[PDB]
Amino acid sequence: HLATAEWIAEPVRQKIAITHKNKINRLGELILTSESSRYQFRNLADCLQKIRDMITEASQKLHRIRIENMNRERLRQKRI
Amino acid sequence: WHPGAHVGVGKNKCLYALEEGIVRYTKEVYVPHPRNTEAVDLITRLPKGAVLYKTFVHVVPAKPEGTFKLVAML
Amino acid sequence: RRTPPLGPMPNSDIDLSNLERLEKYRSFDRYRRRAEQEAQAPHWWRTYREYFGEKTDPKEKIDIGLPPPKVSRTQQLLERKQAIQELRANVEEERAARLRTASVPLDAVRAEWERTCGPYHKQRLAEYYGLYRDLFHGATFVPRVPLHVAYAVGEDDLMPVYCGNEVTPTEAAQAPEVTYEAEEGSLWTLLLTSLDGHLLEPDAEYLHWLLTNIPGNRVAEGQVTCPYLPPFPARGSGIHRLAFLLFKQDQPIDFSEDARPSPCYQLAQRTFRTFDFYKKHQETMTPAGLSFFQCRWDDSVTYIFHQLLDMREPVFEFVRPPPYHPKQKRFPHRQPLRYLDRYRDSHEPTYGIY
Amino acid sequence: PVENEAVAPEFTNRNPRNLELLSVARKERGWRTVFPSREFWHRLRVIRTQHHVEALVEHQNGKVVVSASTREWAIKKHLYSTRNVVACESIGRVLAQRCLEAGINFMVYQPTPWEAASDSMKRLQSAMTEGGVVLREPQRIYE
Amino acid sequence: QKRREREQHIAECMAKMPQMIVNWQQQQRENWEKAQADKERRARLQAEAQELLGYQVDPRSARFQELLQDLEKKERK
Amino acid sequence: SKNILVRMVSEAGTGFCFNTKRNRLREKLTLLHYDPVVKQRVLFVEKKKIRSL
Amino acid sequence: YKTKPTHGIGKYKHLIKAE
Amino acid sequence: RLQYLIDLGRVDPSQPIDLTQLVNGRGVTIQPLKRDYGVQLVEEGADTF
Amino acid sequence: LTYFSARKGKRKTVKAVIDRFLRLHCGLWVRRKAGYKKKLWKKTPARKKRLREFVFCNKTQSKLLDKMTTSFWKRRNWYVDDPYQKYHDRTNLKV
RNA sequence: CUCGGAGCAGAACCCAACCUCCGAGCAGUACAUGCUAAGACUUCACCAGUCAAAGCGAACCUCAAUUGAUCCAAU
Ligand SMILES: [Mg+2]
Ligand SMILES: [Mg+2]
Repeated sequence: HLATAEWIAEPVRQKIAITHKNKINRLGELILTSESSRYQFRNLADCLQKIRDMITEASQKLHRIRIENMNRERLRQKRI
Repeated sequence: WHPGAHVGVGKNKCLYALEEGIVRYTKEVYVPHPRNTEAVDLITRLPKGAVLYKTFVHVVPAKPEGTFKLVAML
Repeated sequence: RRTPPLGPMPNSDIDLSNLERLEKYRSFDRYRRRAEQEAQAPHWWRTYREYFGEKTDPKEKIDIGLPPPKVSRTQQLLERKQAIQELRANVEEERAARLRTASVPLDAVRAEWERTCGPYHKQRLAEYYGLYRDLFHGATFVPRVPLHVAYAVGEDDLMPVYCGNEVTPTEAAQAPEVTYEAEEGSLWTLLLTSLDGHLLEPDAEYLHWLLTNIPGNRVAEGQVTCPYLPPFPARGSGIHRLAFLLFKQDQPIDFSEDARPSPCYQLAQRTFRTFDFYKKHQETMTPAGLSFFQCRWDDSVTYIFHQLLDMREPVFEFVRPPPYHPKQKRFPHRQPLRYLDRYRDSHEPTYGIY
Repeated sequence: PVENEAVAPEFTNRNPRNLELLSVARKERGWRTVFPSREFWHRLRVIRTQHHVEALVEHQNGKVVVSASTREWAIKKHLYSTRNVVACESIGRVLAQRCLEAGINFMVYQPTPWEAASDSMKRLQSAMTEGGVVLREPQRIYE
Repeated sequence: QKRREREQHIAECMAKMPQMIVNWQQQQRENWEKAQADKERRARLQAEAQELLGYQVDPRSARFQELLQDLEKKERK
Repeated sequence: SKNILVRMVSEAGTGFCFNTKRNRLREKLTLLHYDPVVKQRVLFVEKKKIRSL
Repeated sequence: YKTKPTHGIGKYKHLIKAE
Repeated sequence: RLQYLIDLGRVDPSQPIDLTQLVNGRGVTIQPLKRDYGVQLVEEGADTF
Repeated sequence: LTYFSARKGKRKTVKAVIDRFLRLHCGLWVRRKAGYKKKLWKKTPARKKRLREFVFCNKTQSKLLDKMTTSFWKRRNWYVDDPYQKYHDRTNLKV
């Protein structure tokens, strides 16, 4: 669970929450998986490394997506 | 022969398929690029009302690109 | 060996006894014209068309819908002639055209088009996106009656709704405003349906916004049997095309099988088949209006998964088939060392018994 | 065990447009020897007659998506010439806003050398670009 | 020491590269200008008849005249 | 003895070099090329000759 | 192909002038 | 294999283990004239250890 | 080829193949493609890459090599920091 | 005395002749004529010779043969 983690501070907490809503469970718990290797020890290691990188960066096609968004936003201009 | 329907061409005029599926041969019409001056002049000198055909290869895609499947139910 | 030609071979109409008197293709453009015309034309030999082109039945699509009005073609063409006459008689259009400084009212052009020739292009878009092949299994109709819908965002602005427009779930979270300016002295019916929203089986749809027995253009008075609920386009599912259908209810009908309680957010309740729905309910009425749009996943979709629908959210993904590799052989010849990597499962090392 | 929680493993969308909007569908690559390149999803074809000017945005299957015409009364009621640079530019703006209406953000057009050199086609392309459509198809994804 | 010295060498060099790239561009441009200056001369040769061996006979007069004009100008400078 | 194969060098000191054909009549050539280490287009000057062809 | 009825569909030299 | 051998009971975990005890248990082959300077450990077997 | 020695009465390997090839314990042999070192200027990029790339050899060549060579060069070999420990073994082969 | 093209060999492939003909042992343009990589052809084996998806990194090659392995030497 995210908000219950006292060892994390609030800015990093809400930052991870808003940046990685895809992986968070309905009950509020963040989950992450790894099976790239056969060694589950190494899997746990790279998982904790991923979340540490997430902590650090929180403490710190896209063309097409923004194009179609700008198209939608130039179209949507209408008055009641 | 000539390419078409997911069929590339090598520098030595070798024909190869781009995707996975079924090969087949057909006849279709031929329109060159304006830079192919030879065929351009040919189709100009050609008499009106008549049009030339040529052979073409087509590979029929058997499978689709992929499939949508569940990854996690959360 | 040789065999006779089955059908009339090309360029047989021409004669070779006279060649110089015949005029030639002066232009690549003219050759292209003739070429693509004959390409659209059929042939007896095997062709690209009868492999990669729609295999629609030869019979015309059945559509017992609104016929066109009886417009006096004579008077219409006369008024058009007068219009073009006064247009050419105008004086500033000469300089405007010859200086390339003119424009046109887009709103007026849009209104006049959707009035006169809109419905045919709307039919076109319908049978392109596949609304009719999926709903009626081939049968079609013409949305003669125009239709405007808007999702009012906040208080000032609004997202329009027309054939082929993006709609965000945050904007579609609430019920939209609708207009179809038809008094008719009779009733109308409207329904918002999602085709590819259902997941358990194909050829199945959901229904989000239903109104029946609408006396006139006013919408609030039209009762609802299926209450409002926004769609739930899941992450990874891609896109969902949702369509507004509108039918011309000649007289009030009953809804027993269709009567639904308070939403209950039940997919088994919302699911049905528009085909038999129309076959049983709509024998009195016929289609009158049509629109649609597309929707995608969003944070509001996530919220309604976790809270509104009262269910866990699904997570789909597009996954490609594995890349083909042939059967190995004990002794490859003239293949680089990554031949083994092309087949090895684990990139990691492994030691047998040590 | 919840009737709404019931979900199948595979999800079957019967939308031909889903993949092409997701950039995943396959373009008809090939025909490198022939001039009209089938490596598109939404091709524009302009017809410049000696009486009117037509424009067809159509899908690779040879079927029409949307159309603009000088033969349209709704369009020509305001219009002096049916074929001038003004007419071409206006048809460009109309087809551009029609593409914005139909959600078509991307598309393709194969002009010839003289068709590209013609200022009419140039101003048409400029009109469409300022309307908010780009005449470039994104590169396919796979791998 | 080797790594550091080679890295700083390549760094200063690549930092200097843009100026010499512009110099290369203007070099190509002046070479094309000299190509212009000589092809404008080679364009027209004679306007009387189409001789075979006479082609490269009379031009030399005007060319040497221009050459001695330039030489006298330089000597004057 | 019309043409000549000549080597050019990375002026940055990278040591990256390659070879091209040249006409021995024409002057010294200096051309852009993609140096992998410097990983961008950079001018190389051709220094010396190796063999005629 | 020769045996098949589609033979000679591509030929054009008899259409154009020969020289 | 180390787990296998300590379960078999040929090596004495109560005492310091080394290559001498390993080769006395015949856990590994060594051929010094074949310039094998010894033995490395392997990632395999991290589980059930 | 030198099926018996005069001093010991044993087989003898030709060091040529030692210089030229590399053997994998699973029975494979590899070689550097010929012509990769000369005439690079006229060759094309595709040709240069095909020549730089390694290759396997036929079962015929492999077993000729194996017959002329001795067993010591066929033994299993545990090196340090050599990438071919992955490839000495074979994976996912049937029949 | 090698290589390429045409007929002999008419229609997927192969086919000799001190059989009949025409040629080559280069040239021209760039300097991404960069690197990597799925899948396939193969001058009847081998040696060699070939086409190439996608990707990184970038812009926005023609000709028909047009040629030469190992060792060794130079750097
Ligand atoms: Mg062979
Ligand atoms: Mg590519």
